[PDB]
Amino acid sequence: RRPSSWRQE
Amino acid sequence: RRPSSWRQE
Amino acid sequence: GAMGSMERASLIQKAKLAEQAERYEDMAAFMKGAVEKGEELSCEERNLLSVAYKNVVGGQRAAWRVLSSIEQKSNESEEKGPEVREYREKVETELQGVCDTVLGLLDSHLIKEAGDAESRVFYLKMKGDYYRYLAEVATGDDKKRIIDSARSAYQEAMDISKKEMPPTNPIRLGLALNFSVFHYEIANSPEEAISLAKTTFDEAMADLHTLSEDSYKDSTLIMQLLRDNLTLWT
Amino acid sequence: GAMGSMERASLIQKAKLAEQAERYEDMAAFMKGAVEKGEELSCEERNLLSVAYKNVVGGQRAAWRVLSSIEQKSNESEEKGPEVREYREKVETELQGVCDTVLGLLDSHLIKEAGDAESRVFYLKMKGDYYRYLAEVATGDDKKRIIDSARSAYQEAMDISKKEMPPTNPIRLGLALNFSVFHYEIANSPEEAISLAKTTFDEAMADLHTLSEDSYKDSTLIMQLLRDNLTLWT
Ligand SMILES: *Cc1ccc(-n2ccnc2)c(Cl)c1
Ligand SMILES: *Cc1ccc(-n2ccnc2)c(Cl)c1
Ligand SMILES: [Ca+2]
Ligand SMILES: [Ca+2]
Ligand SMILES: [Ca+2]
Ligand SMILES: [Ca+2]
Ligand SMILES: [Ca+2]
Ligand SMILES: [Ca+2]
Ligand SMILES: [Ca+2]
Ligand SMILES: [Ca+2]
Ligand SMILES: [Cl-]
Ligand SMILES: [Cl-]
Repeated sequence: RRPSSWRQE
Repeated sequence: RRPSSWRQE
Repeated sequence: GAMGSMERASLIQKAKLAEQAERYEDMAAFMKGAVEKGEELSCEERNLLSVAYKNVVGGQRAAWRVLSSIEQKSNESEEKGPEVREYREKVETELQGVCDTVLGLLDSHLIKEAGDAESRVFYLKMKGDYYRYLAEVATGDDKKRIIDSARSAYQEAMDISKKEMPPTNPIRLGLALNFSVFHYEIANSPEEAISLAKTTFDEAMADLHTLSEDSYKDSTLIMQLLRDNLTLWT
Repeated sequence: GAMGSMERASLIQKAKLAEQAERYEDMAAFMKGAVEKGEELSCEERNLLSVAYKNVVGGQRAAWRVLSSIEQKSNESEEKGPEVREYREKVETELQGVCDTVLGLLDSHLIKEAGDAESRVFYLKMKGDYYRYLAEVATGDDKKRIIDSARSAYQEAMDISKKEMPPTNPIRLGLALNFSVFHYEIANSPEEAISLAKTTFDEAMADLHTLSEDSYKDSTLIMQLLRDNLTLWT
């Protein structure tokens, strides 16, 4: 339910 | 290669 | 300043070692020391600063969410006393202190010296992110102002990114992804979040043909995050 | 003592919250505060103390192993300067300090007040474990003495466990598992390690018929760790 913010590969 | 010492389930 | 006696290059080298060891608190302290040397940061050094603090604050946010959920269930319930609130407040104050530290590095003096679009957009995105993490825990007189500070930093970064960077640039993509999360989660603007994610994805799609194989991989990885949010939200 | 003003029960409650939040440093500081109240610990409280410190020192040991491996490869190589050694030494000194803190709680005064076999064996096993973690990083004049201190604590715990506990008791099993790791990794005694693991497994097997379903599950889980080591070592 929480969305994706930018994160490392 | 490192063995298992006691750890939580 | 704890790191004042260590050479800049040694702080950078130790931040890379701390990353390999998953010692993110140490990594952030090394990178704070490097910023405080007063010189501008290179691309790779900006990435080390961001990885360090995002991992420290990410662990804090995850812990705050566990504690906040327990506190809310306690408020539905047998009264356990003040401990859940006290400990949630402890973690919250720690998190706020880390966000204030990062914002302070950006204001003294990383943003004002950042003239190239890649550095200035990177730092303004970080400024939006750390005000967003402040907004996630904010409840008092300044909550609207914290949200506006995030919005204003993201908006300045967007304006520069649209004028100076291609639509596939990874920093431009990550900025748009995070501003779209801000709209959805913080500003109560899910339609703005969805519109921004869709327009960003489509404009990047149309520019992939200009890229090398390695740049294509970088851009498509972030595009997939935009699509994952669109799938969650629609 | 940082936690001196907090109630014992509030420190225990906060250690449980910190566990749920995966805040193991905080968990260990709460449990240190609880021990320093001076009362004996219950079974559940001993488990919270051990989980907290094993997770803190486990992260330190994992980081030390990454750094030690980089330092050894650097010593095979272009000279990177003193930073890898310095940072490995930093992590090592931190790890030693955490081990010294736990050993200090056991010596002041948990072991001397522990009269029941379950508590006394639990604490002596911890004493063996934290001297074992000291031995993993030890290189100087006291290395043999650190190894002997681990051996002596494990041996006293074994002697009590064999006289006072059934061969399936989970603390007796975990103690034998860890002493067998001590023999293999630290004391250069792989045959002693293998013998101890086999005899412990077989004597537990023979006593499973006395157990309830839940006690059977507890004992067989640890027996599987003994068998995993035997498979690795033979
Ligand atoms: C916020 C953000 C977005 C994109 C990247 N990046 C650069 C190259 N690949 C991905 C970073 Cl480092 C940070
Ligand atoms: C060292 C050790 C061994 C076994 C247990 N245990 C108790 C109940 N199930 C497993 C602990 Cl807590 C610690
Ligand atoms: Ca210098
Ligand atoms: Ca607060
Ligand atoms: Ca500049
Ligand atoms: Ca450009
Ligand atoms: Ca009291
Ligand atoms: Ca040393
Ligand atoms: Ca007693
Ligand atoms: Ca008994
Ligand atoms: Cl607290
Ligand atoms: Cl160091």
